[PDB]
Amino acid sequence: GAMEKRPRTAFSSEQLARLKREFNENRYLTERRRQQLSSELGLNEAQIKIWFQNERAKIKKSGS
Repeated sequence: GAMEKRPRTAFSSEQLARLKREFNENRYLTERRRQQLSSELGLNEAQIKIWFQNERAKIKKSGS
């Protein structure tokens, strides 16, 4: 069943582990950079763009 009562990312702990280390250093990406992560964890550009779009939108504090 494709229905769920909580938001949930269709990704692995092995695969979010290296994604966390690029999100912590820059909050965005460029076309030239998308293709590096896409070759190094085997995802499409659509999936990477969206992942970096919505990780911003969960984290509303960054100023102290």
